[PDB]
Formats: sequence, C-alpha cells, structure tokens
Amino acid sequence: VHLTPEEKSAVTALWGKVNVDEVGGEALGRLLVVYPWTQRFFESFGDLSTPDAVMGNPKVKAHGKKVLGAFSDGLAHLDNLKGTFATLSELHCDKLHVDPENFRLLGNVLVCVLAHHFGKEFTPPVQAAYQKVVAGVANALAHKYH
Amino acid sequence: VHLTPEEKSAVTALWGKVNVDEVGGEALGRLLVVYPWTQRFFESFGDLSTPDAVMGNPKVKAHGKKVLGAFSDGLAHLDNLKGTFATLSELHCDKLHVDPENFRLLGNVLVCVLAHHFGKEFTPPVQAAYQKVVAGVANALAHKYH
Amino acid sequence: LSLITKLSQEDGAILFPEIDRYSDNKQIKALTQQITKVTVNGTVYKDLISDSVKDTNGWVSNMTGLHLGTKAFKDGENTIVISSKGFEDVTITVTKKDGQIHFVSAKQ
Amino acid sequence: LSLITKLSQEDGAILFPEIDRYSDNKQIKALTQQITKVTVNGTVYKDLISDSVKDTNGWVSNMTGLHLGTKAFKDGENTIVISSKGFEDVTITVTKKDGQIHFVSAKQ
Amino acid sequence: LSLITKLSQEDGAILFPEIDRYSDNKQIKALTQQITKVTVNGTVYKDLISDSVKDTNGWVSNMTGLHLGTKAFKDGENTIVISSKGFEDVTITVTKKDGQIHFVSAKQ
Amino acid sequence: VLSPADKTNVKAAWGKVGAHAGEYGAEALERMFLSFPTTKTYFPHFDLSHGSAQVKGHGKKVADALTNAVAHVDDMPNALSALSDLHAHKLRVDPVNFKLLSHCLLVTLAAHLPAEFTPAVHASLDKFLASVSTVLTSKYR
Amino acid sequence: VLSPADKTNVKAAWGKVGAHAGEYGAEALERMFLSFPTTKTYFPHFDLSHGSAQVKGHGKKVADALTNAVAHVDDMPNALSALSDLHAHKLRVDPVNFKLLSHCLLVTLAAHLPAEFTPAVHASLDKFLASVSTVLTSKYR
Ligand code: HEM
Ligand code: HEM
Ligand code: HEM
Ligand code: HEM
Repeated sequence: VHLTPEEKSAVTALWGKVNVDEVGGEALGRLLVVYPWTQRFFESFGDLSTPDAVMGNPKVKAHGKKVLGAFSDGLAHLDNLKGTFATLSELHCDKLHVDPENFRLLGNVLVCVLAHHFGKEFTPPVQAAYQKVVAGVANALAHKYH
Repeated sequence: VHLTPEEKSAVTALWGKVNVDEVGGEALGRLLVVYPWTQRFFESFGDLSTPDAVMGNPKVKAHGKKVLGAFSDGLAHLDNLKGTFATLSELHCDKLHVDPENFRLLGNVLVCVLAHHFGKEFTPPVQAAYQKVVAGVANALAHKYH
Repeated sequence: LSLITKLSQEDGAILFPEIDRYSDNKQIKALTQQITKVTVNGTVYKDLISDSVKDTNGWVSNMTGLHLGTKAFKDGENTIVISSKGFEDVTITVTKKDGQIHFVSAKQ
Repeated sequence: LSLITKLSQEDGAILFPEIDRYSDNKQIKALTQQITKVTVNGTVYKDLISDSVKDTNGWVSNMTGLHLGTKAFKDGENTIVISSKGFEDVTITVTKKDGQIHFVSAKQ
Repeated sequence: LSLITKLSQEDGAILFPEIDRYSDNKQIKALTQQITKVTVNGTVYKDLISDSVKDTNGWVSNMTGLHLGTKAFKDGENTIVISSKGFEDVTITVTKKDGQIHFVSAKQ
Repeated sequence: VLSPADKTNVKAAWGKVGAHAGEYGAEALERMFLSFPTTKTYFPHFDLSHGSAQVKGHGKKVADALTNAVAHVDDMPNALSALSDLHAHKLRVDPVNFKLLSHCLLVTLAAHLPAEFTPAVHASLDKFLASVSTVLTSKYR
Repeated sequence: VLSPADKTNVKAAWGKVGAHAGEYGAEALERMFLSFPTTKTYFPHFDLSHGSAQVKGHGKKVADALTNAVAHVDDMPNALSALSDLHAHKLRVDPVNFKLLSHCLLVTLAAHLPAEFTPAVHASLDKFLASVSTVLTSKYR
C-alpha cells in the first residue's frame, strides 16, 4: 500500500510515541463496545456486559497488545503486508471465520483512538496516512479468504 | 480466485449459453433501478427515471455489452484478474470516481439476472462459483484505488 | 479545431486519441459521448460498441480514443464526417499513400 | 493424555504444537484458553502475552502452540505443571541431555 | 434435574421455558438442539418445526421454550419422555386436574 | 418505509411462493452456506449436507417469519421485535450476514419466478428484505 | 432508536462543540477529502484547498443541520426530510459516503474532546450519526 515519503515518516514518528499496551486495549475495547456483535468471537474472555466490564477486562487489554503488536510488524513491512499477515489471514478466515468487514471497523476505531490520544497532532494529513495503513492491514488479513 | 476444475467447467458451460447482446444491459438496467444513486454516473444516457425509461434506453443495452464483454476477459484470465482489469481500475477510480462497493453490487445484480434467465440450472454450487468470479472482478477493479 | 490534431495506425484501422469520451475537456467528453453518425467517403459506419474495427465499416469510442475501420478508405484523400447531438459535424481529412495514413485537417 | 504426545526444540524454548488455543478439539481449545499458572521444576513462569520466550521464565499460547522458555530447565529430568480454571493440572515430563530436550510423558 | 422445574399453560398446549435451545447453559442448549423423539403417555409426538401446537400431538423448540400440544394428555398423571442424540432421556411428570396442568418432577 | 406500490409487489410476488416458502427458505440457506462459507459457523450443531433435514427445518422457520412480515408490512418492527432480541442479544449475528442471506433470497426468488421478477418487483423485494434486515439488527441501534 | 442515555451523551458531547460547530464541520469535510478523495468530486466548483472559505461555509451548514438533529433526536426522519430529498433525489450521493463523513466526524469529535469522548459516548455518537445517515439516504429505501 503506497505512501509518500512525508507520510511514511509522519506515521512512524506518531507510532513511536504510542503506548503499545494501552492503545491496543482501547481499540479492541471500543470495537467490542461500539460494534457489540464482535463479542461473538471473544465469548471466552468472560464478562463483556458493560463498557467498563469490557475496558477493564484483563483478557481484552492482553488481546489488545497482540493486535497492536501485529500492526507493528505491519508498519515494519508496509511494502509486504500481504505476506507479513499471511499465516494470520489463514487464522482469521480458516479457523476463526471473521467477516473481513470487521477488520475495516477495528482499523477505523484504531484511527478514532489515535485521534483521541494525539488530539490536535492527529492532523487531516496524518489521518489520511493512517487510513491507508489501516485499509492495507485489513486487505492483507482478507487475502486468504477468496 | 481459486475454482475447482468442476467450478471452472460449470461457469463456462453456463456462460456459453448467455446472450452477450442482452444480459449485461439487464444487469446494468437492474442496477440503475434497484440502486438509484448509480444514475449519477450515467446522466449522459438521458432518461433513467423509470424501469421503462431504463430497460428501453439503447445507451444502457450498449453499455451492458461493454460490461458483459469485460466479464469475458475475467473468465478467460482468472489467474490474473488484478492485471486483466488494471487499466479499467485506473479509469473507474482516477476518471469515473466510482466507489468500489458498487462493483460488488453490479456483480450481485449480474448473479440475480443469471438466476432469472437459467432458473433451476443456476444451482447453488454454480452460484458459489459465480460469486467467487464476481468478488474476483470486484477486487481487480478496486486494486488501483489502493 | 485546435483539439483534434493527430492519429495512430492500428491493424486495419486508425485511432484518434484526442476524441476521448473521458477527456477533462467537458466539450470533447460530451461530443464523443453523443456521436450519432460517422461517414467515411459517404459510406455510413456502424457503432461496433466493443468489437474489433479491423477491416470494417465500424467505429468504437473507448478509453484510448475513437477507433475507425479502414475498409471504406480509398488511396489519396479521404473524408470522415462525425456527427453528435449538440455539435456541428466534425469533418476530418486523411491521406492513404502506399498503405500509410497521415493526418491532414479537422474543421467544424 | 493421548492428545499431548510430542514437542519441538526452538531457540532457548520448547513448543507443544498440541496445546492449541484454536484446536477444533473443544477440550484442548478451552484448556489452553484458561491456563492460569505454569511451573517448570517448581519455578513459576509468566504469561509474556506475545513476546519471544527465548531464555525466559515465560510461556506464550499462540497459533503454533504453547511456547516455554528453557531458563528454569536443568540437566536430565524436568517437570512442567500447567493449571487451567476448568481442568485438573496437566504434568508434562521432559529430558535435557547435552542441550537436546526430548518428550517423555503428559498426564492428569 | 434442578434445571427443568416449572411450566406455563398455553391455548391447548404447555411451555417449558427452561428447555431453551439458546440457553447460556451449554448442556441445556445442546440437549434441546438434538431432541430426536418426544412421547406423551406413550403417544409419539411430531416436530411441527414452527407451526402452532394447539390441540396436536406436536412439539416445537423456540426462543420461549419447548411447546407441547395437550391432545394426548389424559386426566390425572401424565408422563413426558424427551430423547436427544446428545444425552440421557429427560422424563417429566405432570398432573391434569379440571383442565389445569401443574409441574411435579423431571429426572434422568 | 415501503411505498404502497412496493407493498403491492411484495404481497403479489411472495403470494406466488405459496406452499414453496419452506423449500425456497431452505434453498437460500444452502445458497448462502456454499457461496459465503463463513455463514456455516452460526450452525455448529446442524448437518449442512445438501438434503439436510435441519436445513429444511430452518428453511421453514425463516420463510414462515418472512410470510408473517409480508402481512405485518406496517407492523413489521413489532412483529419481529422478539426475533430482533434473539439475533442481536443471543446469536450476535454480524450485520454483513443479513445482506448475504437477503441476496441469496433474491437469487432464489429470481430463479423460481421468471414471469413476475421484473425490475420494479426486484427493487420492491430488495427493499423489503433490507427492511427485515434493518429491524433484525435494530437492538444494535 | 437512541436510548435515553444515548440522547443524554449526544446532547452533552454535542453541547461541548458549542461555537466550534463551523470549525468541526469544516475539519471533518477536509479530513474526508484527504482520506477519501472520491468524495471531492461531489464539489466540482468548490475551493477544497486547506483553509478554503467555501469548506468553512459548508462546515457551518452541516454542523448546524447536526445541531438541529440533536434537538430532534425523537423525530429525526421528519426533522431532516427536505435534506433527505436533496441528497438522494438531486445530488445522488452514494450511501457509502455518509459512513466516510460520519467516521471523519468521530475522528474530529475524538481529536477535540479528549475528556468526554468515552467509549459509552463514542457508541452513542456513532449510532446517532448512523441515524442521521439512515434518514439522509431514506428516499432510496
Ligand atoms: C465488474 C464491474 C464493472 C465492469 C466490468 C465495468 C466495465 C466497464 C467498461 C468496460 C467500461 C468502458 C471502458 C471503455 O470505454 O474502454 C466502463 C465504463 C464505465 N463504467 Fe463501468 N464497469 C463495472 C462497474 C461499474 C459500476 C459499478 C459503475 C457505476 C456505479 C460503473 C460506471 C461506469 C461508467 C460511468 C463508465 C463510463 C460511461 C460511458 O462512457 O458511457 N461501472 N465500465
Ligand atoms: C487489523 C485487524 C486485526 C489484527 C491485526 C488482528 C491480529 C490478531 C492477532 C495477532 C491475534 C493473535 C493470534 C496469535 O498470535 O495466536 C488475533 C487473534 C484473534 N483475533 Fe484478530 N486481528 C484483527 C482483527 C480482528 C477482528 C476484527 C476480529 C473480530 C472479532 C478478530 C478476532 C480475533 C480472535 C477471536 C482471536 C483469537 C482470540 C484468542 O484466542 O484470544 N480479529 N488477531
Ligand atoms: C433475513 C431474515 C432472517 C430471518 C427471517 C430469520 C429468522 C429466524 C428464525 C424464525 C429463527 C428461529 C428462532 C426461534 O427458534 O424462535 C432464527 C434462528 C436463527 N437464525 Fe435467523 N433469520 C434471519 C437471518 C439470519 C442470518 C443472516 C443468520 C446467520 C447468518 C441467522 C442465523 C440464525 C441462527 C443461527 C438461528 C438459530 C438456529 C438454531 O436455533 O438452531 N439468521 N432465525
Ligand atoms: C451527516 C451528514 C451530512 C449532513 C448533515 C449534510 C448536510 C448538508 C446541508 C445542510 C447541505 C446544504 C443544503 C442546501 O444547500 O440547501 C448539504 C449540501 C450538500 N451536501 Fe451534504 N450533508 C451530509 C453528508 C453529505 C455527504 C456525505 C456528501 C457527499 C459525500 C454530501 C454532499 C453534499 C453536497 C454535494 C451538497 C450540495 C452543496 C453544494 O455543492 O453547493 N453531504 N449537506
């Protein structure tokens, strides 16, 4: 997924300042809360009954790190998302059976969380960079569905 | 886009029996009627205000053959849709400003039309073949957007 | 016309790149889109929609330009009349010489 | 257990492919998902979530299996005790011999 | 069984709320889902899928519970035998008295 | 909400389904299961084999719920409001799936109704199935 | 429809926008135009450049329409009925675009309201903007 020099630099500069343990958990938190049907996949995480139950559920915060960590390999290999996420595309489709539509949703919630933490720093151009990265990860995880 | 040797035989056997003069125009006609926002792109076609206006409008029938014709390269070159449709992708995104979601819609309407013309012969397996082909074409036209 | 100026030679046919139905020029876009009739040396050509025009009395408007079959092309000077709904017929003039077609003029 | 039978040797760690949190075997899936505590030779290991386990007192459950750091691994016989909310402790036994760990048995 | 405990009366039928095919109790869910055969006082009932059970030899599992037609219900003591591929037949005992059925027992 | 004209088409076309409701219901599920296999996993217990008994059973359940909504067209949200809790609160059905099944119901209706599946009627049915979709996901909103 | 607390969240959070309505409206459009340039083509003659006067103008028009729909949470379809004809019948705006703008509205709201953009409030706003979206495309359905 094709980014300008200024964009690739912009993204990584903002990512470097990101709390990898905190942000992943707020993203998955906010997915499980705003798009309630997503709880189907994570019924094994115990109590997802309230916004607070969900945000303060250790299994969520935990899973958040795996997801956010996986976006980091994504940022490490933007010229090779299709490959970086391959075994993991297999996993989400072949064993979990996640509708790829939800990848786009998580990604967009991730964008809402970055804008929430980075305030005025999450400029329209910075968003447009991150929107390309997040659609890229979504595409890669969707590849081994067809 | 992977089809079983049976799926490929099934697809081509149904396609061989298709009226390449007529079917593209019924698909396009049905898109313009069912999903009225699609009229925006084809205002140069004159009156699309009614189902009669549309199914009697030669610019529609004619455009339908360009679309049906385009699906034919698709069926010829399933190994390389991304490439077969590469130039069309640039056109729809860079020059027509058409959101990729509409490709999935046309393709589903095309599937409704085949089911309308072929009745019981459009078996669930034969659909599942054509649903893979149509998601494939949709993908390739969407590629140059990214 | 300052806009229609050149052409290309293809298998049994010629291409006018600048007769582009997707041209950023609102006027060219609309002309190409509304083409009702083409005559070469008085012969009525057919809209072949998306077929080949190789050795035909046929034209095609597409993303590469206006494609014209060289069936009704004589040796020396040829006269092409393109008509639309909202414009004056464009008359295009070309020269076949030893089976090579060169651009001459396009006037309204 | 007839289900836990082998392991693989990784860089400063061992992998149990059959302790699969995505196993179609509802029993194994649920056990792996609910692992509360892992001990090697009495030493309490930590859930390192998704980091490397290379030369750590750390375990990780992922799509490849249960990953165990070989930090608290002595020469000869070793005893690994996996605890999970639903199920009774699973005791696994393995043998380090000049830097080669081979599987022995796994029991409830 | 301390899980099947009550019932309701409906127009020519009875409802067991707790025989819930969408129950958070994985055991009840699976039992209800896999009901192969139901007998009232020896009479074999039919799966009516989603029709009414009003004065029929018919049962229906849905979101409100297990619905049983009172056609083959005699006065006094009644014996319901629910069979499921999954687990042990569930035997329910109830008492029709002046056209009013009260729950008594449920046992496996 | 549906035009008077839409309702007239839906009543007329669903009328022609008649006693094949259950069979068309069952065909659509089979069409969904083969074409969109992610949908299989909402039915872990079922046999999804072509002539499956459970599929024919669930075909009837769905088709009957639709037959009901075709004569509760003005009363639809209230008619399937219990089904709306079931599908959102318990089954946690992904909105995406309502579009796939709706598509598969159109493919079926088109395949079985050559003589009345006119553009105007396909619009009306497409809308009507989206209405059912909208109600059935409404306890997310 | 919106819960009492959805309404309470939407009224409380939109309240905090206050006199920034125009600016937040304009930011969202600009955020939409950069991230989804397909959207720019609905604005053929508009100056779409950063700081554009027309964008600030159109930002106010939108933000005001939203401020209006807050007061009228209960009868939204009736509140924006004229806007609904305009966007569907005249402009033929592709449904997909209402999700892009809505998303960009949350990014804006989120960016500008650190302390009040709680998960509960993000759900409420997300739903509320989908309501506006649903009404604004309701002459399709
Ligand atoms: C698989 C889906 C589709 C295929 C295969 C397809 C194919 C084509 C082809 C072959 C052309 C003519 C290119 C040329 O002149 O060389 C074309 C033009 C066009 N397509 Fe598509 N198309 C698809 C979907 C859509 C959709 C969904 C829309 C709008 C909602 C759309 C709008 C247009 C428009 C406006 C033109 C130009 C119209 C004109 O010049 O008359 N297409 N498409
Ligand atoms: C960009 C999007 C996503 C990324 C990068 C991502 C990444 C991951 C990763 C790294 C894992 C752990 C796999 C392992 O290491 O063994 C995982 C597991 C999982 N993901 Fe995703 N995921 C994404 C989207 C989604 C979405 C939208 C869902 C929706 C429900 C989902 C559901 C799951 C589930 C259920 C698991 C397994 C749960 C568990 O065992 O704890 N994922 N994902
Ligand atoms: C679009 C129209 C739909 C209708 C009219 C419909 C109707 C129904 C009905 C009547 C039931 C039975 C409820 C009961 O026992 O009381 C049901 C159950 C169910 N529906 Fe839906 N449904 C629809 C869409 C979907 C979709 C798209 C999915 C999944 C992709 C789905 C999955 C289910 C499942 C899993 C059950 C439970 C199966 C079982 O109990 O064995 N439904 N639905
Ligand atoms: C919550 C979503 C939206 C709201 C509240 C909204 C509101 C408005 C309002 C109040 C107007 C002015 C009415 C008038 O001039 O008489 C307007 C005009 C317009 N809107 Fe929207 N709108 C929304 C979404 C969209 C989207 C998503 C698009 C396109 C992607 C769009 C395209 C337009 C266009 C093209 C105009 C005509 C303006 C012009 O070119 O002069 N709107 N909108």
